[PDB]
Amino acid sequence: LNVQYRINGLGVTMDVLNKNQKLIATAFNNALLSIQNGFSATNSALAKIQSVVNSNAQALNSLLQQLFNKFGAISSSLQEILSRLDALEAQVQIDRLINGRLTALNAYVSQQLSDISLVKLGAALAMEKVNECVKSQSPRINFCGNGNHILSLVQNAPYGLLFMHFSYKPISFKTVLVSPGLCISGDVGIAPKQGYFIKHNDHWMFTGSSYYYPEPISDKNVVFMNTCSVNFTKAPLVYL
Amino acid sequence: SLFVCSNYAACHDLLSEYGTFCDNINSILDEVNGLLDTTQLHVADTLMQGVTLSSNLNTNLHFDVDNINFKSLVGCLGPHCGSSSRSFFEDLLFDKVKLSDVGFVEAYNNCTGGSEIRDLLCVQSFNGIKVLPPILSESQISGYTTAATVAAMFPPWSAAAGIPFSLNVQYRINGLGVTMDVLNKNQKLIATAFNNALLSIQNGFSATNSALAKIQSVVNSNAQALNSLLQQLFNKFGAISSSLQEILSRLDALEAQVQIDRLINGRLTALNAYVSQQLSDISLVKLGAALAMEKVNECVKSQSPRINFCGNGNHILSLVQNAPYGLLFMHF
Amino acid sequence: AYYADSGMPTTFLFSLYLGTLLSHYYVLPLTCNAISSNTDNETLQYWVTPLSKRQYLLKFDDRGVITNAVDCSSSFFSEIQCKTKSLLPNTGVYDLSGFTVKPVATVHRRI
Amino acid sequence: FNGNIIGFKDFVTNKTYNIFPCYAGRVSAAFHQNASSLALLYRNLKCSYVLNNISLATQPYFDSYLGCVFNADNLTDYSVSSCALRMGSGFCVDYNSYRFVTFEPFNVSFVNDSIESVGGLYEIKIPTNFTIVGQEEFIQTNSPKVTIDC
Amino acid sequence: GIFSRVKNTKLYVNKTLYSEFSTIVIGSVFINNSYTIVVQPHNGVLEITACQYTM
Ligand SMILES: *[C@@H]1O[C@H](CO)[C@@H](O)[C@H](O)[C@H]1NC(C)=O
Ligand SMILES: *[C@@H]1O[C@H](CO)[C@@H](O)[C@H](O)[C@H]1NC(C)=O
Ligand SMILES: *[C@@H]1O[C@H](CO)[C@@H](O)[C@H](O)[C@H]1NC(C)=O
Ligand SMILES: *[C@@H]1O[C@H](CO)[C@@H](O)[C@H](O)[C@H]1NC(C)=O
Ligand SMILES: *[C@@H]1O[C@H](CO)[C@@H](O)[C@H](O)[C@H]1NC(C)=O
Ligand SMILES: *[C@@H]1O[C@H](CO)[C@@H](O)[C@H](O)[C@H]1NC(C)=O
Repeated sequence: LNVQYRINGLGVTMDVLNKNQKLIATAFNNALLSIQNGFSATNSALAKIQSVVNSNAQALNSLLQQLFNKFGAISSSLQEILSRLDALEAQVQIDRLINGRLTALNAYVSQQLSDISLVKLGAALAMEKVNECVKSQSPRINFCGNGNHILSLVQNAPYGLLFMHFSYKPISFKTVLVSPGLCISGDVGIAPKQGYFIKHNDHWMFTGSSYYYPEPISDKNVVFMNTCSVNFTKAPLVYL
Repeated sequence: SLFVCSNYAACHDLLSEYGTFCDNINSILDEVNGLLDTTQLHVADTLMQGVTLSSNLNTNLHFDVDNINFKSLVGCLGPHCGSSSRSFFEDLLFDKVKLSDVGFVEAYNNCTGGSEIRDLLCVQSFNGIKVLPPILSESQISGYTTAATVAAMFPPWSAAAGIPFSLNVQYRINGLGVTMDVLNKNQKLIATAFNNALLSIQNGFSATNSALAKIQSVVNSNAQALNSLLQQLFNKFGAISSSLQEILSRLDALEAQVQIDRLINGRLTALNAYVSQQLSDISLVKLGAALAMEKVNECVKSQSPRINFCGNGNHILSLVQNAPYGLLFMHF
Repeated sequence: AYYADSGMPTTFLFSLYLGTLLSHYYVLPLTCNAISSNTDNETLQYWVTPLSKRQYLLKFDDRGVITNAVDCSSSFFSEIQCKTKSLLPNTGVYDLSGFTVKPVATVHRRI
Repeated sequence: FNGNIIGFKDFVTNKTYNIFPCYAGRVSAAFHQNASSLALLYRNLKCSYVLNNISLATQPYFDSYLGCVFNADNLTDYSVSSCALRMGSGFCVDYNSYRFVTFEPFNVSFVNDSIESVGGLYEIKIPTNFTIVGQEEFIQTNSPKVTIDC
Repeated sequence: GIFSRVKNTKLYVNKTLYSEFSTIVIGSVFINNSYTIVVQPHNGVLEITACQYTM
């Protein structure tokens, strides 16, 4: 019932959805199968997940390699510097090495704090999507999905979250004569709620914004007005 | 090997075993460029999420309908607009900001062909600090914006929720409280109000407008950052001089290694601080781009019941026009 | 010193501490009675090649045997090859940092 | 303004000169795993300057808006919707010798319907069949808690 | 630095097969100092003299 009621907001009426519930069921099953089998290829989800994991591993490896850097000293190992050189004249020589390691650690923790703050902002966006598109639905365009969004499931992912933005994409289109706005000859206008007006054999019918289905004029699909405009198709015998 | 040290042998020879400290700098810079072009591609993708234009669309011929002027929002002629890149409004915006993509490529091109040395871009580009052009030129983004603006009015409507521009403003103004009984009889007043708004917006850049203030502030901030980075090479850093020739010529090649080590690590840590600040600024730019995309697909393409978001007051519409290093909105 | 009787690369022999900077090298002539013998024997084919401070990309096999090496300075191809530590680097643009410009020398500044 | 030398004046011939920095830039070289040659591209330069200052031409080349590209035949009319070697300003190179072409990430959906309204009606392509598709998105929420000692 | 490659000269003697090539020497001034090194082979075996004697 949630997918049936949410899909009505895009424009398609329930007359088609009620008779094609099995098609929605098999479409959802095929969508889940495609999502499950989509990780085998170079999917964008595994790309960013492995990028985050490899970025953390690369940062740790680069930090560990900072200990092996010379920093202008004779060597990097502590045993060599405290064994070859005297314990009295190597203090001023090791002071630059130790402060270099401390400033490298300070730069690393500063970058870590910045990255963690960005992670917190991303987590804020993730929580917003969880309680905005997964739990409920609000009239927002191109937020819960790049296109005609319907539902959005949630599944745990390694170091983050994964969402299933179930969009709505058409396949075939059809040429037809539309007419936004219309008005009765009695000086009163008509506005389409969600769709357009299509003439069909000397009869005015309304269709959805995403599914060609000529249905009769009613009160739940007409935005009443008080006077007719100038660029409206004048047509009588369209009384409600 | 360019900004770190000049084209010498002593500096490059010492950078062999010590070159591992600049690989992270190059990698983080490549990551910064990756975030920049990926956000640019995402912006170009969100500007045309559901556009549907017509093949028999003459932009140079058919560009005005329903008493509203759209001459400043159209910038292409013929089947392939090669000679014409931007529109009139974009031309007025780019006239006062000469440091754009075309301006940068013109300043870099006219560096060796014969001119007068009056800019710092030639000394900046010859020290390794260059500004590569974006993956998408300003003409392509301007064409995308023009296509979206034209598709918002000519059928089929994409950036207007499938309704004409006049019907869109008439239906949107009803949400504020005014009924259609007054709007239907005063459509000419709305048309002339829109024309006057566009004229005031176009003529508003001549004064100290807030748009040019932040645009020039961003351009001047980038130029100031590059100039300050170049001035770091001229810093003494506790050494006798800043030029590499003087330090490698006056001093002996054997006793100047320990003396040049502090100068080279000082320049490397300065570069690390600069790339760290660059990463932070680019992340802020990415967040601003996220907000820009949200406004593009939230207030320009469609409208939702949000207060004081698309405009400080009773917002109605919000057009979009390309701007140098960013986007410009017309919060009507 | 490094010599190898079999195989393409060479192994380690010894290392000393001299301190004195070497400057020459010569090939001792051979006062040998039979070198060519009226073009009936092998002659001399001694070749020398100077070195410089360069860097390569040595690829080791499962048995630690060198098979392929990247020059890193022969052309731009070698630079892109050893830039990503792979004989066949991935596609994309490669900004070659360190391009040869061949400048002139400047010394003895005058007041 | 900063304080760097930009010119001088000789004291023996009373001649003045303006010092202009010479070329010390880089060069872009695009490479493909399935290719053998390289597509050298000198950013912001002329072919005459490169030929008179580097070496003689040995590979096919042509001028371009970005600069003088080598070993890449230019073809501006061709357009590709997906490129892996982006050079800037909407120009891409790819192995067929590489070819210099233009790339557009996304194109508008052109239709063969009229723009104006005939008889008070318009033309809009509305769908007739639909298939619910499934998109993917990963948002980094948690990060590895790294710890370092003193 | 230098790099030298030697091709084996398979010279045949009566009922014996030998192979001998030239002798390489390194130095800086070639006097009683500088630690001159002379490397010479003797029918299949290398003999190295790192002494700084005169020549
Ligand atoms: C739409 O309105 C304009 C101005 O009011 C008018 O010139 C034009 O004829 C109208 N369109 C039609 C189809 O009547
Ligand atoms: C150069 O200019 C100075 C300044 O007036 C003048 O005295 C001198 O004669 C000129 N010529 C030469 C050759 O110095
Ligand atoms: C490269 O060539 C191989 C040869 O079979 C082919 O399988 C592969 O698809 C090619 N890849 C590209 C990117 O052209
Ligand atoms: C290369 O580009 C020029 C313009 O810069 C164009 O005139 C020429 O025809 C192009 N070469 C081709 C398409 O072979
Ligand atoms: C809609 O398209 C699907 C795609 O497979 C097809 O199976 C289905 O039969 C189509 N609907 C109708 C009514 O033909
Ligand atoms: C070097 O040694 C030789 C030994 O044969 C000796 O004759 C010669 O005088 C020495 N050189 C000097 C400068 O004494």
